[PDB]
Amino acid sequence: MISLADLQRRIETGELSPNAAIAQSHAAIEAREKEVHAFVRHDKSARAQASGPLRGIAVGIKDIIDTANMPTEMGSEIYRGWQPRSDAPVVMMLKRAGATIIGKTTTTAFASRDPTATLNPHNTGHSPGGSSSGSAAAVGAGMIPLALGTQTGGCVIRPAAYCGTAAIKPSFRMLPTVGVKCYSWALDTVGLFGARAEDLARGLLAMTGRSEFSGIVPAKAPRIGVVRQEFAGAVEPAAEQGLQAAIKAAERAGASVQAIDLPEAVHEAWRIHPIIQDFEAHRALAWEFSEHHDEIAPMLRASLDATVGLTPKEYDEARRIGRRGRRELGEVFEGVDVLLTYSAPGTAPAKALASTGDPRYNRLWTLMGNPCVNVPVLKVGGLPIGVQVIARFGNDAHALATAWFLEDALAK
Amino acid sequence: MISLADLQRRIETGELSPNAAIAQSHAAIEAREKEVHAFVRHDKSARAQASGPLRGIAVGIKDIIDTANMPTEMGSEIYRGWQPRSDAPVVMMLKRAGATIIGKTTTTAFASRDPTATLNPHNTGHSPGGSSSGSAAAVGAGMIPLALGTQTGGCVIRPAAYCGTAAIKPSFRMLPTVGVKCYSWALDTVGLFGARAEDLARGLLAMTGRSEFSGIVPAKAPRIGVVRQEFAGAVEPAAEQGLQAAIKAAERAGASVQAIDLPEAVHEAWRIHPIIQDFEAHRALAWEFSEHHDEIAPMLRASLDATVGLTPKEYDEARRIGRRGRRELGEVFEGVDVLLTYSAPGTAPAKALASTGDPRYNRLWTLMGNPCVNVPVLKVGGLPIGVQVIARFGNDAHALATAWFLEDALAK
Repeated sequence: MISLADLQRRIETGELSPNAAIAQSHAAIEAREKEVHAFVRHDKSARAQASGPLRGIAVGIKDIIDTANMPTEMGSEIYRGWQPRSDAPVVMMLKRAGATIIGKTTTTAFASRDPTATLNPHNTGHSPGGSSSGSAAAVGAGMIPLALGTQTGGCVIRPAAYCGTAAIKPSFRMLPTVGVKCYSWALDTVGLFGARAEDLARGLLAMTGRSEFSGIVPAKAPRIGVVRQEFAGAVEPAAEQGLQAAIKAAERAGASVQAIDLPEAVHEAWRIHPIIQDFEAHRALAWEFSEHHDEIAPMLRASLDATVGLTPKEYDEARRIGRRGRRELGEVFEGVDVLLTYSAPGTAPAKALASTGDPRYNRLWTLMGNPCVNVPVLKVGGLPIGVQVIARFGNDAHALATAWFLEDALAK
Repeated sequence: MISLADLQRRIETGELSPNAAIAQSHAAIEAREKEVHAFVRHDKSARAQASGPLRGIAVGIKDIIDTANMPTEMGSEIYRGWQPRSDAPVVMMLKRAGATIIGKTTTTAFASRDPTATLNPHNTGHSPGGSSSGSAAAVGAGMIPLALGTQTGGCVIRPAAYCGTAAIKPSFRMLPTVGVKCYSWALDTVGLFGARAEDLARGLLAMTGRSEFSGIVPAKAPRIGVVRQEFAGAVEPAAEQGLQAAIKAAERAGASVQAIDLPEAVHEAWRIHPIIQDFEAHRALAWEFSEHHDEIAPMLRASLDATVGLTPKEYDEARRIGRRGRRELGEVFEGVDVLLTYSAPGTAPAKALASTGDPRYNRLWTLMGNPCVNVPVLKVGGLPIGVQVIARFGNDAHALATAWFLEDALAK
């Protein structure tokens, strides 16, 4: 994979010019796009900017995120050829930093369950995960140093795990969702894909200008709390193998690791995530459901058809449950710095299964809002397995520092 | 003004036909548009729908809210002729209920300070307020029974007061802002304009299906806490005249009224509203400011230019203050059911002043998020003056019930 942090340093010293860096990316996309199919649109004329911390850094943009110079089709025929008037604020954050918007990456229809045609970079016979399919696949195939995606369930962490890339779903609302096709406004969170945790840090620093992302360095002897989310059921063997391998590497690296239980309030929050998500989806996709029902991809069409009856009452009750979960979760972080858990149920499903993977081990955290980071651990049968590093809400910097620590620990 | 509830009852009994009701609005619009200029565009072909509680109900939509069959120009030349692919979720809530989208009402450029051409229905030489200028004016001129607008500072309560219409800014995030041009995602809240509190209630019931808005009746012996927002500066005589009239009427009607000073934490929240609003506006309008700077209307362009230096650090601190403010405001509602205060500084400013009015008495509540309702009280020199009823967050129903009680109290 291409490291944004590495390119930044070489461009800064003058060893690499922004133009050359961008040509590197176009060439990398050209080299594997025909086999991975990670881009809805590759702008071959995209050029490097002359200044800014991200000059020479090519970025892929999930196609539910508005761009003014390229179409934003939401991964649906309903939006075929749709051209937004403006670039989404997060896209402008990248452009203002000197970055190059090299193309739009594939997204499942309206960021839901319907598979895209994108293939896993590690084995084209498997899913790259979803819904940020293209962003994860592009970074995983070494095409680009950075890519934006979104997460409502686990659309960021899961595909990152499946494609073996580092990724972060920042604290809820740190990054604006303006210009980001909404599925659930209570959940939707913009995320980033990169080679390693340090690349994510540099990306967030340039996009936000927040000092918390400046000077980040690997954490030391972190206090890790292991949670296996039993409420979501048992994970597949490969996922547990990756977790055990991560715990051992962390310990031998000097970290204190303890298995912790999550408050009942948190278990309940995981349970009602679907209520909040699906109820809001019906309001957020009202026009599509009412005027273009049959044109909505099959799986999403079915999920919507099966949730039309959700009431404002059970919705409010679910939101109340979610708020109680957030409160008590914070308590868990009084004795531990970060939580360590699964990033996905196991290795990426075969494409033949027509599934982007079960988001059950990701959804709770999107509702709680905590910053989550995927750390590639190993591969089973050639398929990547990762672990998810979670810090307290607003502690994104620490999540990245511990992830970096974990990466070094795994490399021994 | 036209009453939504009135129309509903007459249509439900068969006493009035939906087509007749719509023909009446078309007539009312044609009768005064050359005088008021409240519509960017009027769809004369708009007809009543066959079913739903809002069939026969003509609705005006502030032009920053997306419509699929009519342009959405944001009150800016930058979006001249812009045509959204879909109807915003709040527009669908109305359409699914059987309402008729009769047209797009004028909005200041990107819902900020730059005056539109719209004039006050009560006095053509005066401003109708802003930024929901057209919705307040159209409803105030008896053109339509309902209109949607938005509030970031006091873009709903203020123009409603200036134009003498009832209006409500529901609790924050109750109505989705998907498809609503963002100014500040921490503040932007959709609102409704109608003739009376009851009209607002029936409107929210149809849009949301929330039982809380069904069967609402005037409150009995409401416990009112009066706040003059000293931290907001010196109010104009007319405004105070209106508040005292409201207090006297409520007392005679059986309400218990007591004066109360808001906590320092709340005063602080009021002070930092501009920080949150303006820092976020730079992100939300990044594309416009970076690519079409000189095309941004004068006053908004000026405010953005003066605030480019706002930092993430002071923004975070402002949000901390906001949270402290919300926490301590909640305690205030332990002894009172609602708070009563000014809806604006005084009577609507003359158009010659090139000002849609100062939102200093509105902005705090938009940040706190509580439901706010404007109650027309009296007129000084022919210009309307209203008072603002505010309830605990999530208790929009009680705010409308108390507003209703207050309307009946004033009617003696």
